[PDB]
Amino acid sequence: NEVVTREYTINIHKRIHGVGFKKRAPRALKEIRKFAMKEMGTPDVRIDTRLNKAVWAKGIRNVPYRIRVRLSRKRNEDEDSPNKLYTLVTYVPVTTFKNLQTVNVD
Amino acid sequence: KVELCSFSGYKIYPGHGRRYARTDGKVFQFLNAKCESAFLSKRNPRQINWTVLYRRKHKKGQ
Amino acid sequence: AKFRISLGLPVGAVINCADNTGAKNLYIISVKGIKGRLNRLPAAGVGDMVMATVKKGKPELRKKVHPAVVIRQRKSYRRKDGVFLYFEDNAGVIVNNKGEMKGSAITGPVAKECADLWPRIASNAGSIA
Amino acid sequence: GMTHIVREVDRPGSKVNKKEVVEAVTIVETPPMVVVGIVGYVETPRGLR
Amino acid sequence: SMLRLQKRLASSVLRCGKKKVWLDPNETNEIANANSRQQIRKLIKDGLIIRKPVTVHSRARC
RNA sequence: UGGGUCGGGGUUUCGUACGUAGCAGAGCAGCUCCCUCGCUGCGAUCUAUUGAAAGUCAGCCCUCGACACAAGGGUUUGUC
RNA sequence: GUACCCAUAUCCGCAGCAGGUCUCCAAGGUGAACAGCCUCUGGCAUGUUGGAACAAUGUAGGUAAGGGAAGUCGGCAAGCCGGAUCCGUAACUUCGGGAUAAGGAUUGGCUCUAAGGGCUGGCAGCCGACUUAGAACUGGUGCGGACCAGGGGAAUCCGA
Ligand SMILES: [Mg+2]
Ligand SMILES: [Mg+2]
Ligand SMILES: [Mg+2]
Ligand SMILES: [Mg+2]
Ligand SMILES: [Mg+2]
Ligand SMILES: [Mg+2]
Ligand SMILES: [Mg+2]
Ligand SMILES: [Mg+2]
Ligand SMILES: [Mg+2]
Ligand SMILES: [Mg+2]
Ligand SMILES: [Mg+2]
Ligand SMILES: [Mg+2]
Ligand SMILES: [Mg+2]
Ligand SMILES: [Mg+2]
Ligand SMILES: [Mg+2]
Ligand SMILES: [Mg+2]
Ligand SMILES: [Mg+2]
Ligand SMILES: [Mg+2]
Ligand SMILES: [Mg+2]
Repeated sequence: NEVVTREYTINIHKRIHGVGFKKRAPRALKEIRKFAMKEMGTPDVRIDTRLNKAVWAKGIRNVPYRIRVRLSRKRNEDEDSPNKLYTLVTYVPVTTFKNLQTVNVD
Repeated sequence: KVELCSFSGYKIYPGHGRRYARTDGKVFQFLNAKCESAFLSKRNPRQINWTVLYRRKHKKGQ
Repeated sequence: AKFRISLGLPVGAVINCADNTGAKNLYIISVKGIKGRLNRLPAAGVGDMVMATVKKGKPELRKKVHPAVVIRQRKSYRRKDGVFLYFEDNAGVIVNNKGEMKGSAITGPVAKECADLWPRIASNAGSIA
Repeated sequence: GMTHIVREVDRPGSKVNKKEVVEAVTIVETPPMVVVGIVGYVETPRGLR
Repeated sequence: SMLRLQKRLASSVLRCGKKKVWLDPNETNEIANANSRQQIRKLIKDGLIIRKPVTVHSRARC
C-alpha cells in the first residue's frame, strides 16, 4: 500500500481563516501542501496546474471553501532524491459536497 | 411574565431585548437590534418574511 | 432610593421642555448633587435635578437660570427588573428649588424613576413609562 | 459560563422589595475531588515548616 | 534555454506584440537552435511558434 | 473509552437559492378554426416548491459514521 | 550625421535617487467631458530582498450608542451639503451683481403613449439618430445606490 492513492475534501475556509485578502490563495496552496505532507508523509509534494487553476478561479481574496482533491504517492525513479517518494495532488471537479468522505481509489 | 415582540412576534424572555416608549405613549418591545432597526426604519412586519405576521397572513404552518 | 441609571445628558445638552410654561427647549448647564473629576463633564440622567436656561421660548423665561427635572432620555438605561428602555427624545420639565412644578400639566410620557422620585411631577399623571 | 437568572429578593425598605430582578450569574463545574495526601506543618519562630 | 531572442524576433516577424507569441514548451531545445528570422519563419510555418488570438472584448451587453 | 482529517447532527447568522409550473403580471409582437380568459413567444416583479439556499471554528458543542497515523526521532544529566 | 536610451534603470542631481527635463499618435463602456472607475492593442513584475506571527508604539484608511465644540488661543483636523430636473430666491448695490443666496420636492427597474426628420411620384409609399414630456406596474422608501462632488447665514478691519 506504498503506492496507494486516495481522495480527500480539504476545507480551505478553516485554514485561511485569518490571513487577509492579499495572501489567501498562496496560503491556501501552502496549506494544501502541508495537508499532503501530513497525510502521505513524503517531503516531495507536487500539485497540479488544474488544481492551481481551481484554487485561483475566483481571485486572491475569494478562495473556494471546500476542495475535493486526490493524493497519489508514487515512487520517484529519478536517483537524485533521498526520499524517492513524491505525492502528486490532482483536482477532481464535483458539484456537491454533502455526504462526501475520504475513500481510496485504484 | 413573557411578552410578545411588536415586530417579530416571538417571546421575549426576561433579561433579553429592549423597550421603546414613543412620545405618543405607545410602548413597544423589541427582541434584538435587527427588529429594532426594522421598526425604526418603517419596515412592514407583514412584508418581512421571517416574522410571525407574514406566516399568519400566508397560512404557512397552520 | 434611586439606582445608578445610564447618564446620557452631559453639560450642554439642549433638551425639550414638556410643560405648559412657555419654554421650548432647556439648556443643561450643570447637575445638582454631583462631584466632578478632572476634565469630566457633569452628566445627567432621569429624575435628577439640574440647572438650566431657556434658549428658545418666552422672553420672560429666557436669559435666566432655573431648576429642571429630566423626565425622558434617549440613552437606554437598565431597569432593575432586567430590561432596557429609551424614549424618543430628551425632554424635561421646569421646577422650583423645593421641587414643585411651575406648569399646570405635562405632556408626553414620564419615566418611572422621575415619577417615583418627585411626587409632584407624577401628580399630573400624564403617562407613566 | 455565565447565565442570568430571575430571583425574588427579601431586602426590606427598598424599591426592590417583593419584586423580581435579573442578575448576572456565573457557573463553575466542581466535580468531586479525590484525596491522596496528608501534610503536617509546625510553627517555627521563622514561619511554618 | 534562453528564448528571449526568439520571443523578441517572432513578435517582429508576426507583426504583433510580445504577449501574443506562443512557444511550444516541449520543443524548447528545438526553438533554442533558431537564431535567424528565416528559422523563425520556418518554425512558425511548422507550428512551434504561433500567434494567440486577441482577448475577447464582447459588445453584446453594450 | 488515543489524537487528527472528512462527514452527520445541535446551535447560530442572513433572509426564502437555481430550475420548474401558474386561468398573477403595467403590456408588446406573430398567427388565424376569426376566434364565447383564441393560441404562441417576449415581459420589472409576484406566487408554490421554501423557517429555503448559503456559512458555521479555524479560539462553539456532541459523535465511538468513514479514512489514514501512532513505543518515531536528536542533545544532556549521579550524591565517600 | 544616420545604432541605441530619450527613462520611477542608458540625461542632470556624487547612484538602477517618489526630484527636474521640450514635442506627435492616441480606442470601447458609464459619464457633459482628455474628470474618476472598468476592459482591448501594447508593456510590467509591485519598483535595491523573502519566510512566520499580528504585542505596545507609529504611518495612512473607516466607523462608534447619548450629548454636539462643553477640548483647544483658535471648529486645527475631521465632519455636513455636494450632480441633474421643477418652483422660490433677501439686505445692499456702481443696477452689471449678490446667486449654485438662503430654503423645498423628485431621482431605480421593466412595459407604454405623444411630439421633435429625410427621400421617391403627379395628398401616399419607405428609410434611420436619440432627445423631451406624461402615465401605468413594481422592488423591505432603495434609487448621483461605486466613482465624480460648493456647508450656509449675520457683521467688523484691510486691500477696489
Ligand atoms: Mg530537479
Ligand atoms: Mg446567490
Ligand atoms: Mg534611429
Ligand atoms: Mg527617477
Ligand atoms: Mg519623475
Ligand atoms: Mg470614452
Ligand atoms: Mg451616453
Ligand atoms: Mg518582488
Ligand atoms: Mg528603480
Ligand atoms: Mg458618536
Ligand atoms: Mg449616533
Ligand atoms: Mg445638533
Ligand atoms: Mg454654542
Ligand atoms: Mg481666547
Ligand atoms: Mg480643514
Ligand atoms: Mg442684516
Ligand atoms: Mg451672501
Ligand atoms: Mg410606438
Ligand atoms: Mg488684493
